[PDB]
Amino acid sequence: DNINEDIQLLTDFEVQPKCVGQPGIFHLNMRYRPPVRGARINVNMAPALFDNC
Amino acid sequence: AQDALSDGFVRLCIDPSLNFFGEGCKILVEGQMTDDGSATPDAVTCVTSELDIIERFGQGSVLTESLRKVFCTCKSGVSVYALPREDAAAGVKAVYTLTIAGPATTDGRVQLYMGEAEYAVDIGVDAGDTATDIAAAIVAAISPDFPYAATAAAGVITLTARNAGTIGNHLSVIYTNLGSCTSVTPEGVTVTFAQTTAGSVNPTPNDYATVVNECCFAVYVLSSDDTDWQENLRDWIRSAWDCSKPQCFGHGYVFNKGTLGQVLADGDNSAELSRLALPTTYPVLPYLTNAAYGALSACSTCNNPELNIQGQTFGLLSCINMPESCTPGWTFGEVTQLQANGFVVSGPSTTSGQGNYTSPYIYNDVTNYLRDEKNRPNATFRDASSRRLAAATGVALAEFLQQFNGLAVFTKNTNIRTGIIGTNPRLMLGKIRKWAQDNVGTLFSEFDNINEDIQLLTDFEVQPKCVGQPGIFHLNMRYRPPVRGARINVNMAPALFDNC
Repeated sequence: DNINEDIQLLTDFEVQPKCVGQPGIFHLNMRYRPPVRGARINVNMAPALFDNC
Repeated sequence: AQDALSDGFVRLCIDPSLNFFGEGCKILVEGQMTDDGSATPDAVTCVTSELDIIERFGQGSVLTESLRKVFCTCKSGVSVYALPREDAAAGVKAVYTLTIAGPATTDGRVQLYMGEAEYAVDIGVDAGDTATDIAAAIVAAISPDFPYAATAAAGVITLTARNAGTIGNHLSVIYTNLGSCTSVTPEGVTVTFAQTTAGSVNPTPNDYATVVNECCFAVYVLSSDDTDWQENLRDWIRSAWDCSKPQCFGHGYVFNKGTLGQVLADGDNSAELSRLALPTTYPVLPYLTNAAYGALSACSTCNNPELNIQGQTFGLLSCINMPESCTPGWTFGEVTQLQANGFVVSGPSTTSGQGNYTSPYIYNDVTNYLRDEKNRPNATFRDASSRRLAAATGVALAEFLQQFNGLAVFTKNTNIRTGIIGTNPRLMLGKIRKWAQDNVGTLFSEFDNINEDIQLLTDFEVQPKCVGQPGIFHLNMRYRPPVRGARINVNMAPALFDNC
């Protein structure tokens, strides 16, 4: 949808309070869309027999 | 030595003084601990992480569970302090009897919401299982962290509170499987919940002055329903907010579970406590919700003191999960009566009959403060934001004024020469006004008149002639703090006509 807003990387400094976050710790949030299984295909056949309608 | 350092022309020092960690979120969780724990009672101890909770404060104790909720709530907090308490000498453990009758004739699932959603059990009952087998299965499925030791006896499950006192009197087992369309409860099996004995004598420590002498705590969480113990904590935090000695502020978080009359009677004019009004039919163990609320408030203090722990976004106790119901705990009449009398009301995030779990969120983030020392109904400390933010403002102004400590003070006409560590009341007031104007939109609102709102007087123009002492100043600051934001009365007026 938006790879820029789906994957975010923050340091531990911008997640934890002031002077509490530790250096070298990162927080990666990834909002991805995996393939789905595919459960049912509801097919609705509608035979058309008329030519002038 | 090492080349370029051996001749002593370059002398090198490392100075690792910048990179020291700040404390963090100073929340003191107080509650009873079981004798299985290794912690020393009546002593404030740092709790580093959720790992040592069971070892230190007992397995399934009240303090263990409240600390588990405090750790689930805040981000990665390690500055959680605990204050373990011993059970009263003559304390009586509450005993509930979950009696099961059968036998089951059809298969099914037996789901039970005991305590919180973390403790729920979900067993599979087959056809022909006697009540004994079902009780044994439920006991074997009861989580060990559940603050109730479960023993099966001929189909009756005796749940004995791990901690003596009245704190065990708030267990609500809900057979959240009846009438379910998805999970079909077995035919036969009948779950009944009775409480054969009540909790009794509670701890009344009253030793905060000694245990927490000057070790300040932004948030005190009390995991007891005893109003005497809550009153002792209230008196302590009130002393912490006292002009007499140097204030190092705090704010207490207690709950009051009962009927509307009982909850309102348990309240007083305590600006120091944020009383959490819980209905009699409250499913979650109350100290868990109280601990989540206090932990959220603390975890805000660390970041944004002006934030109000309120609403589905900022006051959402996502760790707590209670089953959804159409009966809304407090009716809106009771909600208005509680919010009127300075009580924090909490409600389900979603209402439904589908029987999911919902996280309670805080309706109003207020203290139990309604009226002044003249009883003069006042609004200074109505909000928990107000206490948190008055503390933050006092500390920020004090840390700013500390820069005038040590400086020699000249008269307000002297133009201090350069290189002289000195100042005069005029420069002091100018710097204070600049500080206050720097905190507009961060700590105050704007200033009606910053010149007439912030005044600095020497002790000579306050005291009588030749009575004032040199070097003593009186600073009056009339600021406007951010307000909480309680209600938005929206009045929709649809207009359908074009020629009117």
